[PDB]
Amino acid sequence: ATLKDQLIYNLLKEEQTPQNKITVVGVGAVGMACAISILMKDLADELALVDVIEDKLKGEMMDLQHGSLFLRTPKIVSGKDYNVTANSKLVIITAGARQQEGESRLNLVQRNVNIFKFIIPNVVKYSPNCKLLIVSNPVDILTYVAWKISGFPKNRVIGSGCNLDSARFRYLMGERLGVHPLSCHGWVLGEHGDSSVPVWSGMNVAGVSLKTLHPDLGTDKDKEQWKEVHKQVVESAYEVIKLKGYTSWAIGLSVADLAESIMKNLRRVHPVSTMIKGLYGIKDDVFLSVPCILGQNGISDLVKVTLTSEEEARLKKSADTLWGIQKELQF
Amino acid sequence: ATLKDQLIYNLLKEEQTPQNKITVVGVGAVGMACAISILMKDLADELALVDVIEDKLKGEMMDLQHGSLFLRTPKIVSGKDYNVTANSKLVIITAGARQQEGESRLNLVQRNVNIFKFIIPNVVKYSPNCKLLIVSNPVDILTYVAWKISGFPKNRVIGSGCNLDSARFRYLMGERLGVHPLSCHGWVLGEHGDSSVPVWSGMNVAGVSLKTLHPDLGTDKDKEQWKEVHKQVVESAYEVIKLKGYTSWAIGLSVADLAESIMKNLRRVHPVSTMIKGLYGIKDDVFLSVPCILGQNGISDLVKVTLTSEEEARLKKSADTLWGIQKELQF
Amino acid sequence: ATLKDQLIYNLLKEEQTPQNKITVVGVGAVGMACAISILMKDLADELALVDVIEDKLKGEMMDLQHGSLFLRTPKIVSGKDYNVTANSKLVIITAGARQQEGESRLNLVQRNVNIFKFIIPNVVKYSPNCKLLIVSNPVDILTYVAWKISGFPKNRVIGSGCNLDSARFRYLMGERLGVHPLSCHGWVLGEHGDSSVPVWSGMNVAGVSLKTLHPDLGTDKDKEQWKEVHKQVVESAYEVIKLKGYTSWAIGLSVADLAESIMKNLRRVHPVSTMIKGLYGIKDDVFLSVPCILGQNGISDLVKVTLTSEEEARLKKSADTLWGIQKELQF
Amino acid sequence: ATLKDQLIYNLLKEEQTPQNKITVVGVGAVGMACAISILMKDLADELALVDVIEDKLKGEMMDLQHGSLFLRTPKIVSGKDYNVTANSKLVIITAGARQQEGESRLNLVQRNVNIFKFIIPNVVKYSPNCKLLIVSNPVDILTYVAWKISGFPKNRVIGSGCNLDSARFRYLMGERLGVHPLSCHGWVLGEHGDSSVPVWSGMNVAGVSLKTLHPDLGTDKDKEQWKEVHKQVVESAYEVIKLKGYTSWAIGLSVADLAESIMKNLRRVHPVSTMIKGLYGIKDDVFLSVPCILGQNGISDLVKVTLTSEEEARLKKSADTLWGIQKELQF
Ligand SMILES: NC(=O)C1=CN([C@@H]2O[C@H](COP(=O)(O)OP(=O)(O)OC[C@H]3O[C@@H](n4cnc5c(N)ncnc54)[C@H](O)[C@@H]3O)[C@@H](O)[C@H]2O)C=CC1
Ligand SMILES: NC(=O)C1=CN([C@@H]2O[C@H](COP(=O)(O)OP(=O)(O)OC[C@H]3O[C@@H](n4cnc5c(N)ncnc54)[C@H](O)[C@@H]3O)[C@@H](O)[C@H]2O)C=CC1
Ligand SMILES: NC(=O)C1=CN([C@@H]2O[C@H](COP(=O)(O)OP(=O)(O)OC[C@H]3O[C@@H](n4cnc5c(N)ncnc54)[C@H](O)[C@@H]3O)[C@@H](O)[C@H]2O)C=CC1
Ligand SMILES: NC[C@H]1O[C@H](O[C@H]2[C@H](O)[C@@H](O[C@H]3O[C@H](CO)[C@@H](O)[C@H](N)[C@H]3O)[C@H](N)C[C@@H]2N)[C@H](O)[C@@H](O)[C@@H]1O
Ligand SMILES: O=C([O-])C(=O)[O-]
Ligand SMILES: O=C([O-])C(=O)[O-]
Ligand SMILES: O=C([O-])C(=O)[O-]
Ligand SMILES: O=C([O-])C(=O)[O-]
Repeated sequence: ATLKDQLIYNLLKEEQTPQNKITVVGVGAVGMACAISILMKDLADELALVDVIEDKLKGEMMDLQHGSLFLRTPKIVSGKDYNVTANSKLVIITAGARQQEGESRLNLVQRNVNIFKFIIPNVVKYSPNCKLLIVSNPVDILTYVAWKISGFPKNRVIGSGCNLDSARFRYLMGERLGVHPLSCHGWVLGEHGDSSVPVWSGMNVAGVSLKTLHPDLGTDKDKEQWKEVHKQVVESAYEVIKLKGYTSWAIGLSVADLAESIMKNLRRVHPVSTMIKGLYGIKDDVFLSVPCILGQNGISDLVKVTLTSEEEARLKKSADTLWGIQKELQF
Repeated sequence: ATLKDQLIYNLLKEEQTPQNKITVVGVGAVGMACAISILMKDLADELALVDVIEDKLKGEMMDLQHGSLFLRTPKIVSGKDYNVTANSKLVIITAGARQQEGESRLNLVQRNVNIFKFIIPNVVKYSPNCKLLIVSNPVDILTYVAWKISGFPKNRVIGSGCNLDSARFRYLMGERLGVHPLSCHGWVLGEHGDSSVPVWSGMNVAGVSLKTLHPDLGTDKDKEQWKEVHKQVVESAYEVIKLKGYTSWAIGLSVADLAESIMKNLRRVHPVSTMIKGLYGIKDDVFLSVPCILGQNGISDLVKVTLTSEEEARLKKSADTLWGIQKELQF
Repeated sequence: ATLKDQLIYNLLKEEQTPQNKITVVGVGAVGMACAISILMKDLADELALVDVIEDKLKGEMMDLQHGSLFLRTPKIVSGKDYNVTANSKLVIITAGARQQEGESRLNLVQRNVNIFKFIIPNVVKYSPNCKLLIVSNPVDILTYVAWKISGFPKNRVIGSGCNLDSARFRYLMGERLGVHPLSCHGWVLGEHGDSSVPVWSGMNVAGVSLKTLHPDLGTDKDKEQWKEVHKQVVESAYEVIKLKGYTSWAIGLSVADLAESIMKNLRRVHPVSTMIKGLYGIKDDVFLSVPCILGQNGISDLVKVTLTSEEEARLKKSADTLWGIQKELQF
Repeated sequence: ATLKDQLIYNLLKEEQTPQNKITVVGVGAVGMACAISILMKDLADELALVDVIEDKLKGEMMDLQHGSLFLRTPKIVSGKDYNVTANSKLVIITAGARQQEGESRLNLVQRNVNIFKFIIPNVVKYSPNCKLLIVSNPVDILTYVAWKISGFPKNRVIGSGCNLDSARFRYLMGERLGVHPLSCHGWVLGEHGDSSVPVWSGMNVAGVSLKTLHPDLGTDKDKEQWKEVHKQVVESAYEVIKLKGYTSWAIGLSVADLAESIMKNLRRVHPVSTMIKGLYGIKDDVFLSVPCILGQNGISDLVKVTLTSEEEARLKKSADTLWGIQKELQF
């Protein structure tokens, strides 16, 4: 008999449907950072990777598998064919178009739409019950696009949104105050990147509102120029890109944190991009970041942050601009 | 008063006295895989990064800092100047050229010896009591080089060695038997390279020797071709490099594994590059992998594996190859 | 409008079942050590507790719940009624009388069988697909009883068995060798109790056979008296009982280690109580520890350990001692 | 000659002085819950236990040691003599009388002062540079006593304080709001006991002030009776004590949480017992919980909370009750 049969007496065969499966789509730097972060937090019992680039895909799989001894995720698989993603609880999309010399925000989004029209139906075919976490940029528009193509109810389509923006805000807040980011509390909401909104009113340490100690916080009337902290959040991605080519590590950690809440049904509150029609005067099918309760069903609830009229008008303006673009798309 | 002063009453102005500081030298694929692995395993209270490409360096540091919210490593610093590395307990050298598709690690040696002549004096200046963990290829030769340039005693100069080769081996064993790598035991010793030695006599599950069950194990007349598993270990780096252009994740996890044992004083046994003059008839200052006890003072002890005379010969043959290259180097 | 209404907007009313639910029956010393160990290892999304002592049950539940902020298991419940236990993946049984100073574990059979006749049918009614993990003593006999009462197939009824004895053995081996127990390999099989069998032939560090180095190992005229190491393993519970009254922490951790393999489908090998009819000359339905591959379907496979004729005779003796007790049961 | 020497070739004899040693004094329910929580969080490379009852102490030590295989804390030691405590970074004092069912923690003062008169000088003799973490009740008063007796600067004498009371408060908040405690922020300050102070004005989810949404929050006329939540917090220990005899798991986890900030130098904010003379109108050497930044040097800073004058008067009353007792004590 074979060595294996001499060593091992089998009791039964027949596998079970995978219980805690995560899929990552796109094995570029962002996707791989999400993968390694997920593996190191033991969030999945199986991890599938999918991309069109067959060699890199396989290479990344192999390199992760070679580290199996040091992990507690016993099945890692990959393939260009989406059958490898079947029965995933959570599917993380990082795939997208790359920008060139110019050219047009509309053009850029349209090329992602085209890429999504292939990816999204493939994902829903094999994991009809999954939650979709959209990480690709521009994330708020692309969460809309994934929602539209999947036909998934809004609770199961989530955009990473201002999750990383807020964690960046808390880091920079921590640097200034000499306090770990965990104990610095602060929310950046609305549209990811340029037009995000720093909610100065919720900024606190140990429940002490920075705005109470310092009423002019964040305005042009404060000597400490905390507005600069929000600018840095907006600008920090551009600087990292300029310096190393791209962002990856912070997005990976940020995403694993969302995955943790989802996979473990924690019901923690995260700033993620969600369909906000009917909130803040918004009447269009648009996704923006507000604080959401994350769990086994995706977004079960959201928190209604009291915004000033200025803050509401910023979110409304963002919604208008996003809808302006989405209205012109074809799928 | 500044907002910070209104919020926070200072009791003491502390010092910058890190207790468990790790420095990673070189922030390419391998360096950053080592860094994220370390960060996600809470092995350090301070992470220092060093490189000669300053924009890359700053960008990688910033990207890690933006994830501080999701970490428990409160200080992450970097710089081209080695003063940021001061008082490191562990310094991990990942700097230098890497093998391209189809290229031997031994072909990297002149390029990387030059960069070790720059790096090593600068690390010893600012962390004279650190342990050196050498990752750059050819890792065995460069462990000797680091040992020689540093003037450190041999216990504090450790090459990542065959910790990875043995991990890969156990993964492949695992795939063949349907058993998790944790419960598959087997050792690859010698060069981290083409002349590595698979110790067939030591391979086991639950302490039952595979060689005893299957006397033709790893031989030519092996119908099951277990020699192909070791071949696959040998070829694994090249296969991953052919597919994705480099290896990173598996070595990142191997290095973290080694770091864990050192920083937590675990006294686990790892196959790491060490000075083996006096064993197996070797009488030159050759470094290569044999199982070592790893802890707070680096390698405290060597395990003496019972090798066959063929295995012992392989190891000697490998030793003489490495000494052939090292003898011509000057410092 | 309630505070909750004003603060939170609800999308999803329904609540899907818990995906990774564990139940611990018996909230005495062992039950709670299992509980805390499992909670700190993030192995469950829901933890259910059962006991016949209502006060103590509720008190223990509340004490854990108060620590929720520091855990990642969002639902902790209890009741004397087994409806709280429904849809459990894993049900760990720790209820029953414990041996006092000097008392054999086997002296507990009549008392703990009678308790099992009430507990097991209730567990099965509410979690028909669960894996049963038996900890109550005598654990080997009670696993047999749990198998017979439940009507479950043998793969899904596991006794904690010699996972603990083996951990103790490796600790003691470690203390003697100056090596972490992780790197010391030695197996103790058969009864979790006085007739346990140390497999000397399999003891190793880095795959090097201690027995081969030391032919007297485990013999009476061994100058180093290694039989004393196995003696200490046999005696360990008795010593701990006489010092603090009972054992809890170590079994807590051993149980969590088993639950980890089961809940995460790791396919690691553990010596656990299982039906070994048909090996080592055993013709009856004896349960005792042999190495088993442990995963999502419980015990999927047994490792056939190659015992010396003395080792096998001791193991056969162990099976005879156990069947002698089993043989006269009523349920 | 020995098996050990045939197996292992030694390089170094020198060793000793762990980097991250923690001592727990008192191995009753609280001490051992701290111990297991600390071990499972890998906060220490050595753990020392002390108690006056020698058999109990050895039994608890041995039980933990038997689980060594499952932990990454390679040295666990105990003794009645404080020499085993030498060189601790952190010493946790749990030894003392515990309150009976109908009993104030403040009724324990004389008994536990007596105990600290013996314990503290012995602790400081062997670890003059440790941080003291006081858990024994009444924790605030005994933190003052520890500070007085030891001669340590106030930054290095820390009471577990309201870290637990706040966790309970957040758990109960989470239950009412359908949200994980991590995302529910509310602070209970002052005495770890009956005069604790709920900071209604700082309570929030995602930076949204609950008091502004619901102005009667915390008042008598509140239709939702939120004041009942703080009543539950005050009564929680007595309720748990009535049900199971004592509290252990939540304080263990809370203490582990404090230990993690200290040992890893995180500079997170925690409500812990410290000397609050000079603030909130308090002019005496009272120790009470306020939010403090915890790190490598203990309490490096404290956060001044902008209490409402109603909230401030309650804290002042807590200060007055505690001073009434403090001022009578004999050294
Ligand atoms: N021991 C092992 O098993 C493995 C070793 N390696 C080796 O690790 C090394 C690095 O590989 P990668 O990170 O993929 O290469 P990489 O090109 O991505 O990064 C190398 C880094 O070293 C830096 N560097 C060069 N000279 C330097 C100096 N004087 N001081 C500081 N930094 C300097 C470069 O600027 C670059 O950032 C290679 O030699 C590779 O073969 C890679 C995988 C596994
Ligand atoms: N397999 C192993 O290695 C180990 C086994 N043990 C065994 O574990 C068992 C438990 O020991 P401890 O927790 O120390 O005892 P304990 O007396 O502290 O707790 C046992 C609990 O089981 C409960 N119980 C009794 N009848 C019950 C029923 N019909 N349904 C539900 N709960 C019931 C009791 O109310 C009690 O709370 C004993 O048989 C002991 O000998 C203990 C240590 C290690
Ligand atoms: N701060 C907090 O939130 C909490 C505080 N506690 C308090 O912690 C203390 C311990 O409670 P348990 O552990 O439940 O009590 P316990 O009775 O289980 O343990 C007390 C231990 O202290 C030891 N001890 C007594 N005098 C000693 C001395 N002179 N030297 C060394 N050891 C000595 C005893 O031998 C005993 O093992 C009590 O004061 C209790 O009220 C308890 C829960 C929470
Ligand atoms: N035939 C199958 C399908 O294959 C592609 O799907 C892939 C995307 O193309 C990838 O993204 C690409 O975008 C760049 C634009 O510059 C390209 O150059 C480059 N090759 C890629 O990186 C993305 N990461 C993964 C995704 N699975 C097409 O989109 C799709 O229409 C077509 O039906
Ligand atoms: O979206 C991004 O790439 C980012 O913010 O890092
Ligand atoms: O050294 C290498 O490149 C490897 O083995 O991954
Ligand atoms: O069975 C027991 O009590 C033990 O071994 O701890
Ligand atoms: O102090 C106590 O006993 C408590 O609150 O658990």
